[PDB]
Amino acid sequence: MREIVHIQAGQCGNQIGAKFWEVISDEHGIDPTGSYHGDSDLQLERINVYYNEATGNKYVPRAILVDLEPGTMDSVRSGPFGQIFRPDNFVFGQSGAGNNWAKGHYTEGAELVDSVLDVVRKESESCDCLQGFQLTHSLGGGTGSGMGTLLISKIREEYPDRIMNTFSVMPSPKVSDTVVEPYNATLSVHQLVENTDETYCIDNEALYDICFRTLKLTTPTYGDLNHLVSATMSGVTTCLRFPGQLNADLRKLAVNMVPFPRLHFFMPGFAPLTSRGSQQYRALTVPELTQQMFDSKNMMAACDPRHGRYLTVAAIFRGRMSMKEVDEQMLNVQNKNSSYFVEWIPNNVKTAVCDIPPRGLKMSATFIGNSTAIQELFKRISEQFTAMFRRKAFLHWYTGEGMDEMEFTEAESNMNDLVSEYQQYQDATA
Amino acid sequence: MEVIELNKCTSGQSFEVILKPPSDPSLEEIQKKLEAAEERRKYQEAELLKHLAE
Amino acid sequence: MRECISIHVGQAGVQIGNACWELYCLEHGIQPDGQMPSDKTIGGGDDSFNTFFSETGAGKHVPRAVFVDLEPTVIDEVRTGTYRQLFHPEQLITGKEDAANNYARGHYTIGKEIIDLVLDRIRKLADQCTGLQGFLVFHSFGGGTGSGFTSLLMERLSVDYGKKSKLEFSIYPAPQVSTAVVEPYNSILTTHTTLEHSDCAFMVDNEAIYDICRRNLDIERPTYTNLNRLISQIVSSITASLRFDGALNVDLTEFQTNLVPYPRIHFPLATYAPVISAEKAYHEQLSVAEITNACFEPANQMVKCDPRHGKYMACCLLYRGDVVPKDVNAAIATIKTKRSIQFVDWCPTGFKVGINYQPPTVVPGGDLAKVQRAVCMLSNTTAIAEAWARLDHKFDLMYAKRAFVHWYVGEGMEEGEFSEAREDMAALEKDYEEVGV
Amino acid sequence: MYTFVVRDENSSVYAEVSRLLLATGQWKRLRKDNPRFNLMLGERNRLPFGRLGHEPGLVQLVNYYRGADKLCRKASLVKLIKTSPELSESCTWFPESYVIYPTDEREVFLAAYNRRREGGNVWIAKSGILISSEASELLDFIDEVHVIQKYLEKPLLLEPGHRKFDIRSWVLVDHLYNIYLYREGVLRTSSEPYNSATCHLTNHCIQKEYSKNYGRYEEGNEMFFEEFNQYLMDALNTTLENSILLQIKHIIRSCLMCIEPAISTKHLHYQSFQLFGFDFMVDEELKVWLIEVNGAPACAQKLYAELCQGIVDVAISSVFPLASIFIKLHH
Ligand SMILES: CC[C@H](C)[C@@H]([C@@H](CC(=O)N1CCC[C@H]1[C@H](OC)[C@@H](C)C(=O)N[C@H](C)[C@@H](O)c1ccccc1)OC)N(C)C(=O)[C@@H](NC(=O)[C@@H](NC)C(C)C)C(C)C
Ligand SMILES: Nc1nc2c(ncn2[C@@H]2O[C@H](COP(=O)(O)OP(=O)(O)OP(=O)(O)O)[C@@H](O)[C@H]2O)c(=O)[nH]1
Ligand SMILES: Nc1ncnc2c1ncn2[C@@H]1O[C@H](COP(=O)(O)OP(=O)(O)CP(=O)(O)O)[C@@H](O)[C@H]1O
Ligand SMILES: Nc1nc2c(ncn2[C@@H]2O[C@H](COP(=O)(O)OP(=O)(O)O)[C@@H](O)[C@H]2O)c(=O)[nH]1
Ligand SMILES: [Ca+2]
Ligand SMILES: [Mg+2]
Ligand SMILES: [Mg+2]
Ligand SMILES: [Mg+2]
Repeated sequence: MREIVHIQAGQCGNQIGAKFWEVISDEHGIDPTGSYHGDSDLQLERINVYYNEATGNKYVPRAILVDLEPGTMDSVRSGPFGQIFRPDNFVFGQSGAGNNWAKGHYTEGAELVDSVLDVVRKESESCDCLQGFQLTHSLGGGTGSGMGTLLISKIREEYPDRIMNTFSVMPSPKVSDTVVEPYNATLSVHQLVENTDETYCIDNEALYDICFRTLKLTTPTYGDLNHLVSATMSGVTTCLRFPGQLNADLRKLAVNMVPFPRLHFFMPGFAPLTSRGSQQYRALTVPELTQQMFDSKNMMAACDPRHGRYLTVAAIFRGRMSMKEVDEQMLNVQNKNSSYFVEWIPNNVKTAVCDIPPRGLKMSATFIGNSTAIQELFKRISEQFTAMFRRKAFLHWYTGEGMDEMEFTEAESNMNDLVSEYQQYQDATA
Repeated sequence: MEVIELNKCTSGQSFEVILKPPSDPSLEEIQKKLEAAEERRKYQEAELLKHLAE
Repeated sequence: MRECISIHVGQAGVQIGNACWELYCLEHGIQPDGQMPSDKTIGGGDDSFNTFFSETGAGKHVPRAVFVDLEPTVIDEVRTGTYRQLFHPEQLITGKEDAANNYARGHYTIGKEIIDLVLDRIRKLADQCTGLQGFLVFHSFGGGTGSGFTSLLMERLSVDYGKKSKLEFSIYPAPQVSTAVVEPYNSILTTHTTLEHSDCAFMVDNEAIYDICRRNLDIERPTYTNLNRLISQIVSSITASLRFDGALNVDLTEFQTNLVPYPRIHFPLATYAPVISAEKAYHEQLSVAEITNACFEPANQMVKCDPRHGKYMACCLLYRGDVVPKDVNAAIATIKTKRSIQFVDWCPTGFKVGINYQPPTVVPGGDLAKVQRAVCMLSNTTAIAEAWARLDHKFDLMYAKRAFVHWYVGEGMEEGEFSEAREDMAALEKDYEEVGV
Repeated sequence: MYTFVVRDENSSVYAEVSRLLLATGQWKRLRKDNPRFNLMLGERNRLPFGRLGHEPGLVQLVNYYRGADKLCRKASLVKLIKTSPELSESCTWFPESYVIYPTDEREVFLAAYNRRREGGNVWIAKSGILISSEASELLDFIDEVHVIQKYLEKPLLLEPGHRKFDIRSWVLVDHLYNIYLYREGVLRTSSEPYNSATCHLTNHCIQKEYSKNYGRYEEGNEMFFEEFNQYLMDALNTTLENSILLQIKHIIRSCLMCIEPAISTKHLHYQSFQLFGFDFMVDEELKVWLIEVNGAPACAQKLYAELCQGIVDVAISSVFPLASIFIKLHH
């Protein structure tokens, strides 16, 4: 009974957050009404990590839904799994954040944040032994990015010894034409470097390219993008949710994955890559899972892992398979590409196997990499940031909310420092 | 090969065979260490909360 | 009769403890019930098996054991398991959140909050002893609780029970089953702090056990359950002399006397044979000569190393089953001509031998076959320092970059403790090389 | 793809083996401290044998035998021959030898030295070397650990030139403890007439430095087996195989079989091979004497290509198959 409290903020945050709860509710045999109807005891053994129990043996997600406008949450409450959420855990404003980090962090979000913290507190108080928090949000908008990071900082102040974990969706001009997203994202990364323990870098650039190139979807939708995100979120939380040895709680994961406190940005990967309703009939072999899960084309961050080195890796295999073959194949990846794993962290790849496959697959594998190649992502954002900032373009939207240019300069400098620190360990020898 | 000190009982026996001859810290100190570490944690937390207050 | 208290710490310590106490019950004829029909003395005894079991008025035989874990899942399985009636609740101690594979969290942060409780619970077992001779402590090197809390407990036992011997059974980390990248850090940290408080420590490398299970039990991918059943057989071999009538290693002090001439060099190598698959349809029973010769094969050691390239300080042979001294001596004579066995100059070249006529007991439905004779060799050889060299090198690689060090400093540990522990290990390696080369 | 690391940069033999391995395309060379290797070409000293064979999913092979130094150090070899019943105090192919410490077998050496004078008593002190009949002088030289060995007063002398030589044989011992004697040996010759009273040391360096006649009879004072066999036939009516090689093979086998229980990696978690250079003197009567064993030999220039290829074929590819120049000394 090591509870996690889940928060989802802004449009993107609530969209992928709601999909996460649909996907893992089905895995745990919980229906849209909160009733359990599964066939395995494995489903319920750690159900309390993400669910509260009610009377009638109802299971309620330990989830808080936040937004500065009502639209997406109205959508969620009218979705399939809308009823499953605790009605008092819907916390929303009317003003919106207008894709503006300053509105989310300093003005509009500040008016709403105490209400949110009140709900967070009610959930935390109910916990036998709270582990920490997970937040879903995008970095490119205003609410998830600005108010999301505001929340992270306030939660850290009230719960300074708990783990803070985020699923953070990075903007890409391949998916959004909103010009200020690199500003919002850079301001947010500055916050994440300081205040989270673990951040999964979910890159819309990678998501779009997987859909277009690999899944051959000529007009990718957010539904298609979020299908990849919810598969990934299911895979990377598997060790938290089912009986197991490795990375079985947020703190043990962090101690295995984070060798230096600022370098806590992870590149997730998944195999097999599927589109919604592709419904494929051949299971992958263990060698296939292993090859594909490490492939650049299967990464959810648009970074070439061959351009960097792995500091640490977690791999999670799901389904009925030979654990002997899993061990053999995992050893083969490392022994065949040993130069890509830093030699000064011995045995830095850990493997978990869970018997329960995700819905629709017999076999799957999820990859979590702490790779120095993630610098490519931050460099991409930094270049977009500087192209505008050198001319102070669009800054009036932010200074109108009380921000000074100095705050932008500090955020930029901190992210460029982060990039340089990755490069440092990339070039480091034993 | 010399056998010595053969001891027997209903449960078993034992013997020795020679092939060749030859040729602190107080309770107080512990408590202090645990408290010094606790104070360092508390100091580091205090610095964090100060930073968050700024 | 002098009592021994077993203390099981962290997941590895607890689960190995489960396996051992199950085996002890089978060997002594004690039911999960806690009842022992063969014990004709009701409510109290002076017998050798009373070293490990106390008695209730109703004739329940209760392990002189404490289980400690900072998290409740594993000890919860003992509580609700087969042998739930065996232990009383005050023997099973749990916390709410664990040490997260962090020595500093186990030793400083959480250990501070639970050490006095554990000691009070140990004190209660000690109060039921007429002649407590000391402690047997089971733990991993790699876990945060196994490493960090154990070393705190060992320091405090030296204070509260200064006269009493302390033996360890320690699980040395192996990547094939390990769950943390920082296990080398935890290993060096706990060895440094425990070294002065332990009189004799039996290290078991999970790698060695893992491979024995693969090679000899034909287990494709060994589980902790497979590993622990094999370990419990080795542990039972070693503690048999405390639990049965005999004249060798009859109390804890004799382990140090017989195996440990130099106090810091207190890590004897265990080697065990034969390990045979219960699934093997046809099996030829191995002679005294064959199982004794097997004791000098690295493939059968609890730690893989090469004793041909070190020196011996002591050697004990512990037989179970159909064995007589004449056959042991013939086997030894032969082995000495064939094998590289060099003792240090200041030690006699020889073996202490114990024979218990009851063949090893195996758990019904386990992996091991019943054999008519088995042997555990305990040798203090300088070759076991290969394991310290391996561990120290991994430590050096990470520590040079200060990788993961902030997790320890964040729990209030000073960075200087890393280098102090590492210096101690450097000196230890130096001690071995002086004795052995 | 197989992987290897290189930890002795000063090795001419394994530089070539390394070059050969890469040329196969099926071997990749890792950074020296990457632990995920199949093959280690190790350092000459304090090779970390204790770290080998603990890598899941890798078969690991190293180009040295732990413990082979007992054969390959002067003092250890002496002690090894005296105290091994397989070799024994009575062993007829190794010159009388004693271990002496400066500032120990000193007494024993004198005990038999006094025997020698009443009633040929030349000896040699090895660590710079000193040949002398004065025992007293030799002991002084040592003082300011050595072996004192009976100096072969009656060497076989090559003609024309009246010059002494020594024979180097290359021996490869694989992971199965198969003993392979390389077909080709070399005679390291003195280019000076042997003077009973530069000309006593067949050392290649010494000849080049101190000999006016370096290179006149043969290229770089090296005579190879084909020529030497022809010389033996013409001058002595016999062959290299019969007069000398039979003894050489006997000695190599005796030494390595002696040490086998101590250094064999047959049931070990890592495997070893090693290349040895055995050095022999032969006397007037065509009796062969062992001088020493080298644990890290170089090779003769024109034999590098063949020998190193042989190492890859026999010692490496035997363990790591890809996708004879040796005589097997059968036990
Ligand atoms: C590549 C950028 C996104 C992904 C696509 C997508 C938006 C979408 O999926 N949208 C707009 C909310 C509605 C949603 C989809 O309908 C189209 C529904 C079916 C859906 O996927 N709904 C999912 C299941 C739902 O959970 C959901 C998720 C997020 C938001 C709302 C609702 O429509 C093709 N967009 C803007 C586009 O393709 C637009 N093109 C561009 O913006 C181009 N630049 C002009 C580039 C960036 C591609 C065209 C519409 C002009
Ligand atoms: N042989 C054996 N080894 C084990 C077992 N359980 C864990 N280990 C090993 O112990 C090390 C991990 O330490 P654990 O004992 O699980 O950790 P813990 O002491 O519970 O410490 P925290 O969980 O960090 O509080 C790894 O090397 C594991 O391979 C077991 O049942 N048997
Ligand atoms: N007992 C002996 N009788 C006669 N000559 C001897 C001898 N011992 C050594 N020599 C001569 O001395 C030379 C060098 O001796 P030695 O082999 O001990 O030196 P070394 O080992 O340093 C060179 P390498 O390693 O290449 O053989 C030999 O070539 C041999 O001719
Ligand atoms: N992958 C994904 N990205 C989204 C989704 N909705 C919005 N985004 C992205 O999020 C960024 C805009 O932030 P958004 O969450 O809409 O703003 P907020 O409501 O102010 O937090 C842009 O980069 C969008 O491309 C979604 O459902 N899935
Ligand atoms: Ca009794
Ligand atoms: Mg939007
Ligand atoms: Mg634990
Ligand atoms: Mg030499």
